[PDB]
Amino acid sequence: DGVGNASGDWHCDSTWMGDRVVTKSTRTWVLPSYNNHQYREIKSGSVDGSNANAYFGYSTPWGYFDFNRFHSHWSPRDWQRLINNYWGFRPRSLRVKIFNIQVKEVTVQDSTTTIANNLTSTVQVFTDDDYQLPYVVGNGTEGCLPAFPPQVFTLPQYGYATLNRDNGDNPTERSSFFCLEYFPSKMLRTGNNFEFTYSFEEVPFHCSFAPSQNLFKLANPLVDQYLYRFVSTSATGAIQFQKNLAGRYANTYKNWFPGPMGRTQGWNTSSGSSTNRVSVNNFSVSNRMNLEGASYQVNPQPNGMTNTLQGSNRYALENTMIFNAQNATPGTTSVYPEDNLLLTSESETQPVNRVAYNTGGQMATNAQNATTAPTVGTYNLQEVLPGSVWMERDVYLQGPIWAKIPETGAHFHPSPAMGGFGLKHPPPMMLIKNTPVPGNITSFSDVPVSSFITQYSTGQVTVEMEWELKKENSKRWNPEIQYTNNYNDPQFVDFAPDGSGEYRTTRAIGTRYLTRPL
Amino acid sequence: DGVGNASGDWHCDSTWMGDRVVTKSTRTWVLPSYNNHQYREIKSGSVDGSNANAYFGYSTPWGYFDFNRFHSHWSPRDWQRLINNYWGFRPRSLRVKIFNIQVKEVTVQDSTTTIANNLTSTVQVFTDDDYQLPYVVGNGTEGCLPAFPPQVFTLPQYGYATLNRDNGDNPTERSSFFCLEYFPSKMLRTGNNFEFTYSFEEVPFHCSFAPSQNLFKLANPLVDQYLYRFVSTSATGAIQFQKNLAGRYANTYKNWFPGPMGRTQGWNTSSGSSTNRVSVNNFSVSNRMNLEGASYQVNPQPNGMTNTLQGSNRYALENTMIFNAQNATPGTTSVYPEDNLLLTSESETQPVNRVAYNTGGQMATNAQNATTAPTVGTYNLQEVLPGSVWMERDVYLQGPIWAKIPETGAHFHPSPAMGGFGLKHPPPMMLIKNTPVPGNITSFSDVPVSSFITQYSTGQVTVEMEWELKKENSKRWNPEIQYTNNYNDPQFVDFAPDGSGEYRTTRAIGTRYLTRPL
Amino acid sequence: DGVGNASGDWHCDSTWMGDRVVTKSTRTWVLPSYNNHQYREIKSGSVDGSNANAYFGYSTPWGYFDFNRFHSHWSPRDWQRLINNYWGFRPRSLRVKIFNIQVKEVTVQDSTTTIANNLTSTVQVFTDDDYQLPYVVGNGTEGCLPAFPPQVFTLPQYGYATLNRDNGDNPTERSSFFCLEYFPSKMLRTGNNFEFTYSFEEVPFHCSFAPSQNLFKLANPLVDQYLYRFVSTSATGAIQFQKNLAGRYANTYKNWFPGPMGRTQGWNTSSGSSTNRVSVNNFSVSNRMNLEGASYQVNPQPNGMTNTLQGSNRYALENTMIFNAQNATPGTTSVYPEDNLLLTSESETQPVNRVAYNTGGQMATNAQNATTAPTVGTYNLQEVLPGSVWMERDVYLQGPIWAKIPETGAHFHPSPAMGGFGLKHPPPMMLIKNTPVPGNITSFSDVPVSSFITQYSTGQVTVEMEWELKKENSKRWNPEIQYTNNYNDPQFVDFAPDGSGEYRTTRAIGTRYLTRPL
Repeated sequence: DGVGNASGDWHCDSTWMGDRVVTKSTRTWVLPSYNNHQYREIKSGSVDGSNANAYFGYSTPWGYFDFNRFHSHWSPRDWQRLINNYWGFRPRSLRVKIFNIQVKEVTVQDSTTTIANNLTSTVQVFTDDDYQLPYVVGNGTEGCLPAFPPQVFTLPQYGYATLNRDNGDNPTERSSFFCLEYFPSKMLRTGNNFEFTYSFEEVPFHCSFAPSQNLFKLANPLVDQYLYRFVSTSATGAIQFQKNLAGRYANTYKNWFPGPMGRTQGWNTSSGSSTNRVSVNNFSVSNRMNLEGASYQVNPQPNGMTNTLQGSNRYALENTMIFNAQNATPGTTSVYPEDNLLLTSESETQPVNRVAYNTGGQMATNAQNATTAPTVGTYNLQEVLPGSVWMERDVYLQGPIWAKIPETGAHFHPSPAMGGFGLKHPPPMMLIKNTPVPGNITSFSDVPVSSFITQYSTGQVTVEMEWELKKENSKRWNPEIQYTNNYNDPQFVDFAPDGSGEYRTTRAIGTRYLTRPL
Repeated sequence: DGVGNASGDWHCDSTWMGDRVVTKSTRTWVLPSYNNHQYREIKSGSVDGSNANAYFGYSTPWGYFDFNRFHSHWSPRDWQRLINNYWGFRPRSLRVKIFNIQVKEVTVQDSTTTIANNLTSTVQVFTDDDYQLPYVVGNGTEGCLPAFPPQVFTLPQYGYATLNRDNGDNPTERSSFFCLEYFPSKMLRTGNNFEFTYSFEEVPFHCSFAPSQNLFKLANPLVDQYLYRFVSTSATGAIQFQKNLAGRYANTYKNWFPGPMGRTQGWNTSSGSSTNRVSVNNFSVSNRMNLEGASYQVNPQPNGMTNTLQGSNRYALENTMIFNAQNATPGTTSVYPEDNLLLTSESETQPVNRVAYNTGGQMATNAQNATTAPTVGTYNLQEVLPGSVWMERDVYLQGPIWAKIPETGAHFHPSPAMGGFGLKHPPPMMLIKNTPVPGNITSFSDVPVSSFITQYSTGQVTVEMEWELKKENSKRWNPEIQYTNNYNDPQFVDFAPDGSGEYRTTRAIGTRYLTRPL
Repeated sequence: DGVGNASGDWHCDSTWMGDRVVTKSTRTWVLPSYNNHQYREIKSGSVDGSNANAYFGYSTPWGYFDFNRFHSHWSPRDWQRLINNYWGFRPRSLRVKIFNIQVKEVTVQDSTTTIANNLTSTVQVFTDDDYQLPYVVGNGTEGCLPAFPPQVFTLPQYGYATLNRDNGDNPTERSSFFCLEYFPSKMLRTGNNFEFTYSFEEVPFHCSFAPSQNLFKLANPLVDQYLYRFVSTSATGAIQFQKNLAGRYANTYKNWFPGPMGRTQGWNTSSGSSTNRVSVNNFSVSNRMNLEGASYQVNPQPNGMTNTLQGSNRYALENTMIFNAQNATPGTTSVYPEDNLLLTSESETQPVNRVAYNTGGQMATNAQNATTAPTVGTYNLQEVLPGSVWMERDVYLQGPIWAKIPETGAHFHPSPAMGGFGLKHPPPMMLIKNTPVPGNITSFSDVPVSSFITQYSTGQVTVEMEWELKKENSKRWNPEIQYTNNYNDPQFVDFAPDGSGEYRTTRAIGTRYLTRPL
């Protein structure tokens, strides 16, 4: 529209209206000119002695907007209002708007770097509505809209891995190259803006409640069962039985079973670090799955287990989501102690989910005879069974919202391991790049020009999300557990900027506070 | 309405009308004043050396109506008419009515206990329509409407277990107390009655047929497959093949597989008791699952297996439903032989379901080389796989009808292990209690009165259920197996009262008699 | 209506609908025949050496329904939902219903006490709509509807004090006798019920929030004031000034002042009991007001002060509401330690209200000269001043809801000291009594009969209250403090019945959790 007219306003807000809540976030972004306007074939061989690290892909000159983290939409107080009062929620719609674009020309001379705006430069933007591009958004990576509204952020560079040959850095006949310029995109000069809208598919509500009953103790503790159980064999081999008494939950017949489990090693946090094995390199003794001839770690394991047992300091670390308390630099290889990190605990699900670091149980391992005694053996892993129930991983304020279900034609219970909503058609990738501007070209050449004017753009982005809420409807008499701002002798305010302006966050806030009977 | 006017009639009947059958049952109940009108915190530590027996809960002064057993609705003859003629059935609706209430005042003086009616006393009744209370009805417990119509029964006392801490008798911050008086209930004096109606959710038909074909022998025995199989390696290592011939079912390619299995120990009934290991305590060598740090027995195991192999006397007792031939007293710890009990056999499902006490099969356990021979190892347990089929547990005349699916947000194939229909919203809990009547209180006190007049109530209850039937539609030429009243030299009539008036039942009647090809 | 027909149902519930919440409570009561149907002149002289204890009054044969406590209407969980999510609330309407009346005849013979119902006996009920009777309901006395729904309670006996002469037990010419039979009342036999409705007058919302700013630090800490202050006098007597700098809150000019205060003694709870004066009898050294020649203690003092200073263990006990953790017997004179009681803390109001046990400040006490130095003196009490602000006492789950404003024709800020809503026309007194039934009178006499049949009645009472809520509307970013069910190593569930059936309550729950800037 115009150089001296704003193409949009600043909208950050939450509006609660019954069973709906609309969140609005606006952030300032900055887009670098990645790769110098070129596509590059990126590849890697075996790194750290693991050929599962090998890949073949492409880095593109495009950047992308990632809105896949709860804190990009929810302030800590609104999150508290959500988890203390509702049984569940789910995304309904999304509206994105990119505006107030500013393209800057950078010029370095002799020890001098000036910056001036280029009023005629454009920025290109498109959304991948048909999912024709490798969707890299739901894999727990950096670059999402920052939690704290005033924080300015750089858009991450779009890249992808395709097929590599024999766990090496070579491509195969099936490796695919995708050209992002081969999509129709809108071009924006300083007065133009871009708007996009999207609606989520019917997805089940995330469960924001913990069970107030144990799965194996659902029977009335005052009445016996009209069922009998084999208890022994007489001195002559006659089978003997007894009635299952009231309250003896170790013996009652069960109708339902706990979800699938796969044993993972348990480690003690600090209080119990003296009981941990010393100097052990976890990779060699970790849970791994094989695929195409290589072994990959599979944290945080499939859903169905609890990583800790409420009241203990032992964690099944590979079944745990681990966040940094602060934003880290790219490529850091420092070894962090637990004092800098935020460990998540899924102990609220222990009345239903089995403990990840213990054996799942025991089964018969032979045929009993008058000469051979009955034998049992414990099992470390057990997959899904008919009539089994479990609770999915909880969502966190600083964790992912959705994940795209891989299109293969066959899947089971499409719920991403890192938590969130599994979607067949998630919010489309929104790509953006600075349109190239050639330097001073005087003569002709059939070779593509390589000399460009260095630029970078900036602007604002606003994301509006409507969420549907599930009202709590309990008849519990006594008070419930609530997430509360409880600190003893605070030296600073959590979820607030400190003296240096840095946003501080000392806790990973889950969703499970309210209870429900089974 | 009035003291001298009946508030309802006696309806016991079955009406067959095409693909529908309506059952009506009326019984006389008696409600004691449980706990003396108080709520009590009930708890237990480790019992019988098992901390899975520990619990923390509440016993309430309420009683409840349980209609969750087939014989509370079906006479033995109607059950026979059902299982000999239909392929399946399922619940459609339910109507309950409580009437002809009589409250009796009990007064004991010096070695004298008189009983008079209290015309002004009430009884309180409510149904938990929103499932806000711990549903204790579908866990195979006593207290259901008796099988024989003239039998008067006592309503069981409502109680529940909530969360306990570290497998002990202490509560946790999440333990929930539910006050039943915090629900709106109808109050009834002698002339009043209470009626309730409910409709079942679309649930799949229970299958009342046995397969007349084996899962691995579905191929035409007269034609070969156009498929070849690896049979060996030559003296030089060349792989060799052969065509899969007609009728050689051990070698045909299969399209479908048997359901999941988990080996359980097998024991011989009497005929073969001399081949059983002697003096063995089953608990230590039983199939158990771990949950929250404790091990629980999980009878009757998940669906997918047959507990016996038709033609043998060996049973996988932990995969078996065991009923008493008669009603037992509360808390009995006698050790019963198999002569007093009714063992159920699921052998009709053996053409499809794997045998619970045998190994499930064998798989490769290494990589074959010119130096290492191919090795295989048997597996005792195997969970669900794509393209697998199995048959659910059969229902019995003396067994449960439904079970409530635990609300967790994630489950697989919600079919209760004890058989029946898995429901998200089952018939609501119907609670009832005698309204308290204070004794002679003369002075004031801020402390709740503890002195009450002792009462108990009685009345009639009628339950009407509509069932939907699936007609048999077979082209089998020869006669089918039918359940029949066949006894040799009967000393009494089964399913009839004996000389002392006691109702006798010598057999557990299943549902699988008709056959169907796969 | 009828002997065998219930005249009402049981309604206990809470229904939240936007800015309104309707609470319903039903309880069972028992009414003794107080005084044996007679009015008695009750009086007392000086008790415990205090003639403020003298009184002259009347005890009547009537009982009354008291609904003036929050826990008679709010379950602990609904209270938590209220205080964690709203900024305020206020009563809108009330509906009361008394039904299912049962009159019992008591007859004691030789060491035998039988109880039978008297179907023709009545109970009398009336409400004092015009406030013509001494309103004894809002003075923190026992007898209200019990907190726990299943608890049966005795109605307290209605009595009142009128004028006594010279602090003695004699009446004056102005002492008034009120005959309750001189009001029209409804008579109820077993089939009848009584209903009453009432609407509250526009009353201001109770404030359920704590200030997140201090009253004396409202100025921007980054900007100075354009005001100067007198700081000293030169060596020649010239007055000198300085500008009030940014953030120096000790010197900024203020626009508002803290509410009124009246120093009360401070005492240390247990942690600091070694610093308390030993063996001191509080009455002689307590805060007292004189009236009609006698001195009365005036706990909990007028509004405007905080009784504790967050972070300390010292309490201004006379400015504190003290509840028992359990119901106590009538007339107990035991000396309780703080381990049995629930002390309330108003520290949330300290940013605005002055500390009750410290001096209020200091003022000039002379006229400065070249010979006399300026002198200041501290003041222990200070009443209301123009431009002063304070916060009223908080309400508790176990405290009073309203108080009747004394009709005198002149009052200031009608807010009861014990907290709650001050009303000119509060819910009317609801009186009830057992109609007298003469014994066997054979001959005539002009003297009123004294021989009566001993009876007592019982029934149910339901109270429905509509409350209006004030939605929280904050822009605070970081999480707020919330009331939470947090206990470490619980041996029992708080706000739940224990093993003996007794309802336990270990905490007084206030209303101030959310914050607001000033």
